[PDB]
Amino acid sequence: TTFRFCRDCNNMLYPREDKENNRLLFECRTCSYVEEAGSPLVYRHELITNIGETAGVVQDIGSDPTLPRSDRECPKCHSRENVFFQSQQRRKDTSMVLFFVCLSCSHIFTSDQKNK
Amino acid sequence: LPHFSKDDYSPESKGFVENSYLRGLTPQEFFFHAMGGREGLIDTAVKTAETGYIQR
Amino acid sequence: FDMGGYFIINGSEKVLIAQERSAGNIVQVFKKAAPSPISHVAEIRSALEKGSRFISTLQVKLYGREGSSARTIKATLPYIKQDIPIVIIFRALGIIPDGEILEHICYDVNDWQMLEMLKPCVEDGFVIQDRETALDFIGRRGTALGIKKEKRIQYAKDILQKEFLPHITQLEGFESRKAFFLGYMINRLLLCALDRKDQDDRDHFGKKRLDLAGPLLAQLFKTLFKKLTKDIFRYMQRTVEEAHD
Amino acid sequence: LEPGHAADQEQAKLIRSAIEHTTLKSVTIASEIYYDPDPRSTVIPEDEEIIQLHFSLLSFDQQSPWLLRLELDRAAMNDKDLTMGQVGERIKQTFKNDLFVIWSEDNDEKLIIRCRVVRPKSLDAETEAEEDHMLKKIENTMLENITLRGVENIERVVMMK
Amino acid sequence: SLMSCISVGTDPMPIITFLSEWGMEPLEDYVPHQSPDATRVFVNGVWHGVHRNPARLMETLRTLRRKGDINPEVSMIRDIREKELKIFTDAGRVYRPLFIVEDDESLGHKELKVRKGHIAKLMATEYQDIDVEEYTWSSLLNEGLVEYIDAEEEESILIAMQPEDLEPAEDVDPAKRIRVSHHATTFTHCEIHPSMILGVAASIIPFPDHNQSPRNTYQSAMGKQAMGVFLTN
Amino acid sequence: YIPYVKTIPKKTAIVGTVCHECQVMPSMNDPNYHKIVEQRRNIVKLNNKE
Amino acid sequence: EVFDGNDIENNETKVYEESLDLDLERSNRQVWLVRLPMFLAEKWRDRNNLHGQELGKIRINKDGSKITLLLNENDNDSIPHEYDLELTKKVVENEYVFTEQNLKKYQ
Amino acid sequence: DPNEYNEFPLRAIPKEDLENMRTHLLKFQSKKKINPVTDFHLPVRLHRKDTRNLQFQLTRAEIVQRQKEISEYKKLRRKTRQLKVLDENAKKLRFEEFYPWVMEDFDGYNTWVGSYEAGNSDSYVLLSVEDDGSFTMIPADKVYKFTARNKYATLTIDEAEKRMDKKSGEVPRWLMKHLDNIGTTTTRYDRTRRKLKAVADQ
Ligand SMILES: [Zn+2]
Ligand SMILES: [Zn+2]
Repeated sequence: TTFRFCRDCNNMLYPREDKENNRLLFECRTCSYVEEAGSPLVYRHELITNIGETAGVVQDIGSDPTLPRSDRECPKCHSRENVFFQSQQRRKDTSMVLFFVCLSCSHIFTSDQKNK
Repeated sequence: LPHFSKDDYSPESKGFVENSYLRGLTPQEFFFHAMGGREGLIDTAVKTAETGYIQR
Repeated sequence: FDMGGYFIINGSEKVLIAQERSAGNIVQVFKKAAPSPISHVAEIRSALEKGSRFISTLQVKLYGREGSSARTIKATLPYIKQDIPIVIIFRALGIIPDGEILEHICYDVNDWQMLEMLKPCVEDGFVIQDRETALDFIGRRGTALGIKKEKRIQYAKDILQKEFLPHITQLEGFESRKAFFLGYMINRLLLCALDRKDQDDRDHFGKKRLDLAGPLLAQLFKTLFKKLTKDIFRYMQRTVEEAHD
Repeated sequence: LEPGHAADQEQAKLIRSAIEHTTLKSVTIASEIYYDPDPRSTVIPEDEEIIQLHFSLLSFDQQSPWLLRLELDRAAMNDKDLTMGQVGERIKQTFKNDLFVIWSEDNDEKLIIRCRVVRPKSLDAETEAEEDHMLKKIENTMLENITLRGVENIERVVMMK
Repeated sequence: SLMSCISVGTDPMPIITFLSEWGMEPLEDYVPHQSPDATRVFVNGVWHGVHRNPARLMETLRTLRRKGDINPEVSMIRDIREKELKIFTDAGRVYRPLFIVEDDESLGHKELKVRKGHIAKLMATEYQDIDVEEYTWSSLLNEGLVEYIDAEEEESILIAMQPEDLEPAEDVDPAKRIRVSHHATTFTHCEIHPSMILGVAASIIPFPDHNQSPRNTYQSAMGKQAMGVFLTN
Repeated sequence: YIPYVKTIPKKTAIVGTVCHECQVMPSMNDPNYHKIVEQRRNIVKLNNKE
Repeated sequence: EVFDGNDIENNETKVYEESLDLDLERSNRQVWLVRLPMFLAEKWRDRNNLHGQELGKIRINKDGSKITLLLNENDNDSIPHEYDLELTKKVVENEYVFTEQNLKKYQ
Repeated sequence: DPNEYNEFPLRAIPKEDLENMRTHLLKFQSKKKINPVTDFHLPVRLHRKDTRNLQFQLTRAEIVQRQKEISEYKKLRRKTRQLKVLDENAKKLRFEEFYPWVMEDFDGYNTWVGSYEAGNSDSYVLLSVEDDGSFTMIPADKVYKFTARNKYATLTIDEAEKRMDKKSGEVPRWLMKHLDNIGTTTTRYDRTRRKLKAVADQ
């Protein structure tokens, strides 16, 4: 969705249409600053979303002693050490798919075999 | 409990008492069984009161 | 073999049973049932362990349900009688730019979902664009009726300084900390609203506190000593006025 | 079920689908608001074929440049036997003739519904500000208060023997 | 419980000063957009600032608490996933002690810091009363062999039930209980003894683990109505 | 406009513009190092109250 | 030091014998904003000190990227004589230093 | 060590000039580089004044023009009360910071209001680079965060609150631009420049 903020007063820009060119601009509601749009998308509602599945991954995730260890193979470095966890979204509609984080390259993969 | 790893769904992790009373319960099984018994006791008390009111 | 731990009052041994209470200065997010205009509420029972011993509760409510076309966030402040928009509170705290407000709330440049849910707040608080107007807007809502037209700004400032998040500080010159903490509360509330975290468990023993004979006698003695000092002042006034020794 | 078809499962599913209340919210993934200079060409690569087909085979001069896009789930529309024609006609009859909608066929790799609000002969300058806001409002209403098929106050139905 | 205790609370200002001097950036100049990796530092529920290396900060804090520079009752929790470091000093928190587990690469596997020499000195001090240098529970706490843990800090630790089988890296008597090893090599603490979860009344029941829990509750209630010798005076 | 604002004039002058923000940290390879470590440990170890 | 506001009567000419405008003459002066530890600040911010004595020296590498402070031997061998200046912000914007003094009230 | 490095003397600031003077930090809060030497319209005044109604206050240029045109034209209590103990330091801070710093340029193009920051008021220390290669040390006193005021013609409390009432009466999207076309709700800078130009044209 790429929200854009004003360049002069750091306020929030809003979409507007210019009929002279029949184009889309983003203008600030208080300072009169305009900028041509880059994409035609201005709104998105994600009723079924996968954002937050891997939230919480940090450079020191492996330092957590509570995370379970696994022997699965990371298919980018051929390593056997990794820490896996379930989806972090608490909605009662998600699958039990596991997400594995490699302790050698910090890569994240999944155990899904249906859609991947 | 603070003895298993995060996101553990095994029976021993979610409260399956494998042992019997004759053998004896391991500490985790003991705690889970105590939780169940507490549920039963609370149900007993509340249901006693409500049933008394209903009967009256 | 006697172990003590009790008091002897009028010859009867008395033991003070520990009292369990919910811990303070912790933000807790709760979900509300369907028959209500509030879906999620983030509450903090601001408490200070030393100096005044009074408790002030701050609540941030997300009005509207999942089927509504506009869900805004409103915060209830002490002695205001009404819930003020978070954007207006931020402007009164000194952050007029909407970009800076969203920086204080959301810490990721790609969390467009949370920014989308935050759009209504800035839309609602669009009219107010400066600290003086925000301060007077908050002030006139207060239940004082002594401030006529010019002390409104100072009254709102004093409220936001001494009665808003007192556990952080009560001295002038710490608006940034208050703004950051408010943004943290709103961020947690928005996470719960987006269903990325579950509502805080009220039975968690880590959020509970056990008050022993120490704190109980401490607060009782605080009250009694306040009464004693009041009586001393009353005697001083009486002697000075009625011309007594 | 009727005594003459109690043992049948296909008719059981038919009646269950005829009584269960399903809304577009249950068979859509996301809704988007797009800007298109004219109602004859598109910027989305995918809908280029759909617009060409429907426009070629068959008013459109006064269609608004703001477009409302719904992305529908085939896995959601296969759990309950639904086809794009029924939902398209449902949308077209919720608002009789005050907005134009096109829908891709089931054979398409992705399922998308495109809608455009049609403006009247009179030109309103004050409504331009809330044009997108009106689009979001109609999106919410068409997501919540639309009864594709079924009876009101019916959450879910389960077939048992 | 038998080994449960309630903290009396201390002053947080020294901890605030320590955090400030050890690299806790003030909250007045924290810009999230230019540092989307900092860990937020909380003290008694107050967001005091952010830190860039929470690993080193927590290591130093834990070492100080273990050796006795910071009051052991102070609770410290590091939420790695949430990028938060919470320090609690207020009174009223319930905690209990636990053994400390360290790598101890000498044996190649994690083991309890407490050793048989320590136990020998403890027992010597116990029996000399009925004169070697005093060696008490405070001595253990100051030597960092045991650590007080509250419910909040318990959220971020892994506890081994017993050192007999869970600590060693890894026929069976048919009468013995079926115990799950859990095959975990990341233990940070060990229970002193599970039998300490019970209370005063529940510690009189013999073999309570062979009983139904409601019977244990009934016995706990009734044992307070049994005749004995309440006092010698 | 408003005819009175009640200002408070004062003598002020700009005497520099900040260009670099520096943090002073004791060198890890200094012979007098680790004295500050003891002092900082004492900052928390010592208790003022009686 | 209270005084009128707009002052449309031109009272400043006689009330104050000095210019009331901000003096923008020394603004073109490089300044370093340095954060010191508690032990060093407790002796560098003292008012009963700072008589103009030499507190030490600054050593900067010719190629840059490393700056150090070398204090003199006046510390009483109680604190390190060598420190590192970590540049938290190589480029700093919108930061200035201004003074504040009273004005002459006569003539 | 070799002489590859560069060393400069570090000297203390004489205390004879540090008395009766306080050195503070000024921090402009904006995303664009601000330089009062070139960007501002000299002269510039930095004083203390009430910030209430900081939209209809006479500009310095307007006051000068007003002076010119004026010259041309003329050519019982309760006797017993309780006072609450309050720390002297805090009381002095409140009295001194009651009127925040205001920095206004000549034409009103820039008008900044400062707020006191207590997080790191004293921890900082200033090092001034003398014009000889040496450095001079000065302690810091206070930190002030300056924010711009009335740059895009902010509305008033009455109008804003009257516009917030009533669900159905939603705020128009481009109201600021539409009203700016009407001429009402302008800034001090524009209001002063237009009138000064109307005088200059004659
Ligand atoms: Zn703008
Ligand atoms: Zn890998």
